[PDB]
Formats: sequence, C-alpha cells, structure tokens
Amino acid sequence: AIKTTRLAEAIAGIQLYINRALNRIEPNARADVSTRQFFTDWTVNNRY
Amino acid sequence: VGLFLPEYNPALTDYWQTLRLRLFNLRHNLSIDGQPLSLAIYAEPTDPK
Repeated sequence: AIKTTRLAEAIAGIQLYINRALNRIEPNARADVSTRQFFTDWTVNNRY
Repeated sequence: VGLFLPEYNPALTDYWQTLRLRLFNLRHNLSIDGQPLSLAIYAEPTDPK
C-alpha cells in the first residue's frame, strides 16, 4: 500500500547506512572519515 | 539442586514489545493506534432475479 519516490528511498537508505556506520555497528568503519564537519553536526543533518 | 532461577528484566521486554508493535503498524499502513489509513470497497450486489 505504501508508496514513495526514488529520491526519497535513496535518501532513507543513505541515512540508514550512515546511522549504522557511525554507531560502530558495522565494523571497520574509517575513523578519520567519521570526524568530518558534516558528521560532527549529525544531530542536525539527519533530517531534511 | 532445588533452588529458583533468575528472572528477566520486564522493562527491556516492554521496550522490545513496543518496538515490534510500532514497526508492525508502520509496515502495514496503519495509524499509531491501529486504525487503518486506507478506505475499503463495498462490492455492491448486482440486483435480484
């Protein structure tokens, strides 16, 4: 029943991947990359 | 051995139950209270003989 658009689904997928990688659930995440300015402000960038 | 066994924490089980219910409601296109969000059909009968 539930419909969506391609861009919205891509956004949701990438957000889910970032949330999984940041919280050390998926192993071997690059520590240096996860300290960028974008990810430091993830408390405000996780919602459109 | 005739002793008793330790018990689980009810609060964590409550968290799991709430999460399961919320996810099930979300996936089946229902409101937070279980009310359906879609209108059904009537299938009107096709006259008598």
